Amino acid sequence: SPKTILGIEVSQEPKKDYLVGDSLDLSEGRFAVAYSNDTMEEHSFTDEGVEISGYDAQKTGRQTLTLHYQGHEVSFDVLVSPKAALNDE
Repeated sequence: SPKTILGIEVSQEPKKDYLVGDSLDLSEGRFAVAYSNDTMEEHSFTDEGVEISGYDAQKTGRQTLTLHYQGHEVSFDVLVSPKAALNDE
């Protein structure tokens, strides 16, 4: 049988931190969806169900963000910083 969802739960935390030449990379912005087959799935900045408005990818630095999904809206802030050393791959 097909696997679809029904109920949605907001589980995104404030962060939105991007490094120079790194572009977007939201990880705290994840949502938890409950399926009808008794299963839950979590993903950050993966699903295309949430649209962000106000964030300028062509210019970051203390920019406002507003995510809208279905009928809910959440506000957040983004801060861009210079890439650091020692990074795991």
